[PDB]
Amino acid sequence: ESIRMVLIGPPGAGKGTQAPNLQERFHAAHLATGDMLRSQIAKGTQLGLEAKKIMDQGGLVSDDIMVNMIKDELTNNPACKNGFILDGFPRTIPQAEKLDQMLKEQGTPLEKAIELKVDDELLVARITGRLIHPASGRSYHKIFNPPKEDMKDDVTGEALVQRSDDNADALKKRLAAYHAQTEPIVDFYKKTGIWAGVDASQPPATVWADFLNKLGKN
Ligand SMILES: Nc1ncnc2c1ncn2[C@@H]1O[C@H](COP(=O)(O)OP(=O)(O)OP(=O)(O)OP(=O)(O)OP(=O)(O)OC[C@H]2O[C@@H](n3cnc4c(N)ncnc43)[C@H](O)[C@@H]2O)[C@@H](O)[C@H]1O
Repeated sequence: ESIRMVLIGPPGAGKGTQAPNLQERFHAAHLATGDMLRSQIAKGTQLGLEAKKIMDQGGLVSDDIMVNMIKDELTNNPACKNGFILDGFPRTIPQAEKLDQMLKEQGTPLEKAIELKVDDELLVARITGRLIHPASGRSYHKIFNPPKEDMKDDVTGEALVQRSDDNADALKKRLAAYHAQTEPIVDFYKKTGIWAGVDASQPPATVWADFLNKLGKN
C-alpha cells in the first residue's frame, strides 16, 4: 500500500476530489502545488502575493519556483517517505524533466502518471459551480456534489468560498495553458510506460473505481 505517482488533468477534471481517496488507500503525501501556493497567499508572504496575481489571471507560476518548492518537500517532508501523490506538478515539460532528474538521484522513480481525461465543455460547469472550504481544499459543487448545509463545509461546519481564479476569464486562460503547456507531459510518460488514462467525465465513485482498476491494486 505504497505509491509514488503524478496526477495530470485539466482545471476541473477532479484531481482534488480523488486525491483523498488515494491518500486513504496508499497513505502517501498529497503534494498539491496549487494548495501550497494558496498557503503562501494566506500567510501574506511575498511569494504568495506575486503568485496570487498570476494565478488569478490563469497564468502559470515559474518553473524555478515550483521545482524548488517540490524539491524541498520531497527532501524535508517526512510524510513523503511512504510515497507521494503529486497533484498539479509537473505542469510543464521542464518541471517534468527536472522531476525525473530529482527522483533518479533520490532513487525513487515514479510508478504511475494518471491522466484524468474529460472534455473542456464539461469543465466549465464544474469550475463555475465549485465551492471550496478554504482551510483545507475540500471542494463541493452546487449542482453536482452539494453541501447539505449550503455554503457550509458539512463535516466541519466552516464557511465555503469561491476560488479567486475560478472566473470564466481565468478559466479560459487556464485551459489554453493546459493544452499548450501541460498536455505535452502526457506523451513524456507514455514514452516511459507509466501513463494510464482515466475517464473523468464519469461521476466521482465511478472515476475512483476506474482509478483503482488503473493502479492495478483494486
Ligand atoms: N506546477 C505548477 N507550475 C506552475 N503553476 C502552477 C503549478 N501548480 C499550480 N500552479 C498555479 O496555481 C494555479 C492553480 O492550480 P491548481 O489549484 O492545481 O488548479 P488546477 O490544476 O487548475 O485545478 P483545479 O483545482 O481547478 O481542479 P481539480 O481537478 O482539482 O478539481 P476539483 O476536484 O476541485 O473538481 C472541480 C469541481 O468539479 C467537481 N467534481 C469533481 N469530480 C466530479 C465528477 N466526477 N463529476 C462531477 N462533479 C465533479 C468538484 O466538486 C468541484 O466543484 C494554476 O493555474 C497556476 O497558476
